[PDB]
Amino acid sequence: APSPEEKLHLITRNLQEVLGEEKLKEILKERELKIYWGTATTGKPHVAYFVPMSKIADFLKAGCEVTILFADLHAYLDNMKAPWELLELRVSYYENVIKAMLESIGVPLEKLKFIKGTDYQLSKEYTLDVYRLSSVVTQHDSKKAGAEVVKQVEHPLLSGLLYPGLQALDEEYLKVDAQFGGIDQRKIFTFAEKYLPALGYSKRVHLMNPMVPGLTGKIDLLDRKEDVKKKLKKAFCEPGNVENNGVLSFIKHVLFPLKSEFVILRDEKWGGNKTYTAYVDLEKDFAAEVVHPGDLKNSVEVALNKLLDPIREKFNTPALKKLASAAYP
Amino acid sequence: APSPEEKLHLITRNLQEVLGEEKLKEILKERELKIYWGTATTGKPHVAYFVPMSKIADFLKAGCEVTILFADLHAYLDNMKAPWELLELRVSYYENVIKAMLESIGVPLEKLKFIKGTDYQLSKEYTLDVYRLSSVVTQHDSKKAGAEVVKQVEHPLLSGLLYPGLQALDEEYLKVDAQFGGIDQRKIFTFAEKYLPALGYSKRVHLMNPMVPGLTGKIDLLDRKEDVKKKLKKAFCEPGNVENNGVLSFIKHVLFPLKSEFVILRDEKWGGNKTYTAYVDLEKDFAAEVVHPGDLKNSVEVALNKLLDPIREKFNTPALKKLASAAYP
Ligand SMILES: N[C@@H](Cc1ccc(O)cc1)C(=O)O
Ligand SMILES: N[C@@H](Cc1ccc(O)cc1)C(=O)O
Ligand SMILES: [K+]
Ligand SMILES: [K+]
Ligand SMILES: [K+]
Ligand SMILES: [K+]
Repeated sequence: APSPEEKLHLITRNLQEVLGEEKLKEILKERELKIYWGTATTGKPHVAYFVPMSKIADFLKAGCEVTILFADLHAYLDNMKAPWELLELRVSYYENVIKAMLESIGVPLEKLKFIKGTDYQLSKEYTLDVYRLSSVVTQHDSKKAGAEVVKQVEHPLLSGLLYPGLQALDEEYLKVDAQFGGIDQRKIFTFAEKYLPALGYSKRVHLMNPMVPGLTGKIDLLDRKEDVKKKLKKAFCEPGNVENNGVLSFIKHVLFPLKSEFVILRDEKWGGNKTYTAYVDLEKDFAAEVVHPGDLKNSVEVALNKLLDPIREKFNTPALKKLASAAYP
Repeated sequence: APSPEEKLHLITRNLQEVLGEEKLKEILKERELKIYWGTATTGKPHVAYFVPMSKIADFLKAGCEVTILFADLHAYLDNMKAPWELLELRVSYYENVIKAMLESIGVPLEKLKFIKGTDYQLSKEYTLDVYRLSSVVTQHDSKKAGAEVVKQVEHPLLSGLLYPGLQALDEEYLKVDAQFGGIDQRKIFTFAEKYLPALGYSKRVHLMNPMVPGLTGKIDLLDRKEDVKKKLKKAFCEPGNVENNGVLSFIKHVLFPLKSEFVILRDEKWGGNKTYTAYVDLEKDFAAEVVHPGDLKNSVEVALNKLLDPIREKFNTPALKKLASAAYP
């Protein structure tokens, strides 16, 4: 209530790939899994963040101890997306917006830990492990590890090479069993599995989501009803096409796991509303062309405005506007 | 007593190159120069260390505030010449041996500051400047800067790229006006002159010695009379050749600045002893072949045993043997 097998299924459902199944099952047989997710405090979170937030939700339902890392320094090291004062402001926008998302999807916040990188990444023992790690890692391996993650520019900065080793050490200093992120990470993840043990630390389990296409190709978490509508009307959803369909993906990765069902809103003329209890059923009806793109979008629009409603409320304070504007000028 | 002009001459004599003459003279017009020298606590110091020690001696005679940096972390980052426990032991061998050298040449120790890198290089603000610097420096520039200094290996380690930026930041954290080292450094020095100002810190004066050939091509600071003799008898000193002559170089860079003269020990049959008050005079007599290699070596041998005598005494304790043996097993 839940058994280790129900835990495993909740944690790993919808992932593209699990590294470390063997240790993962060892742990779940005995105790709760410790896991984190990291986000560099970079650009404004948009509705696509509900994809990783839905997995965090599943981790909590499974009994996991979840940490969220606001990787402020990593934002700095990644070709200075975020500068030195103006990192701290984005940290608070990210903390606020992320907690409102999770509240909105009904995730208990109370056993979720939020930490920011500069709470621990400038400490002496951490900094010492960074040098230690620098003495066994090649520029080659460090460069290879960040290829998909750090912005690739004409003359690579030294910070870009540091970035992967810090993300690996994060696993140890957050004292987790596992890290969850997108499949893009994978080379950083495999990097951490190889080098952490050279520092005498255990390799971690790694859980990778697919790169899920976006709803519009961005819809902002604070956008008005009216802009959600207009952004959706532009959204690309081809009749009968179940590949490369950001609308269907949003349903699969966010709306189904939320209530374990999805309601298509459809006029009586075409069958009336239908409630699907599994994604594969909706997909089949869409391929068969008995769910129209316009009905699919409207069913997502309704459900998405339900998600965004609280968030827009909370952030309808003048301090939060100050924060938003200050954070992104 | 000394004027700024006598100061400048003492500080810059025998150098191959001065960067920053303009600021250097500005400072000496008003106050004492702050300067350091750094040595990675790597292999056992040998008699060739008297070359940089003679310049440190001149810096003190000039009124300079001199810092000596025992760069323990740099020893680690430089392809792990020195490991983690066994760094600290070498630091104390280096501190002991260096102070005995300076005592031996009559340098007052009392206004010389000794510091080791790990006293300050793991601190938070230092570590933050390391990331800061990493965000403006390219792998390319950092790699280019260490080419002559860090051991170049088949697959370069990330630590090798860090090494130059740390040596630059050292200038700021030691609060010096200037750094003295060998000409090999030069690319690290020019690196520091370019990037320190991008962190909002001033560029420093840089003072570079030539790469002086060695006495035997090593003579250890603790070698017995008898091994100094045998090592010298092998030493290469071609008749009439004043280039590439480690014996003459040792005289020019160590023995002349020590007493401002040098005594050639020579039998009456060939003129008897002669006292030279300038290097250029000795050089001329050697080119002319009226100072023989065997007399040149014996004159150096005598003077060198005078240098090493105290040092061998001091280190004739069982703790110091313990230290030596422990440091180099
Ligand atoms: N690399 C992650 C962010 C992150 C940073 C540090 C970590 O420890 C973990 C994750 C991303 O691209 O989104
Ligand atoms: N690079 C110097 C050692 C050193 C290290 C750090 C410094 O800040 C200065 C000097 C050498 O090759 O001998
Ligand atoms: K981000
Ligand atoms: K990013
Ligand atoms: K050295
Ligand atoms: K060395």
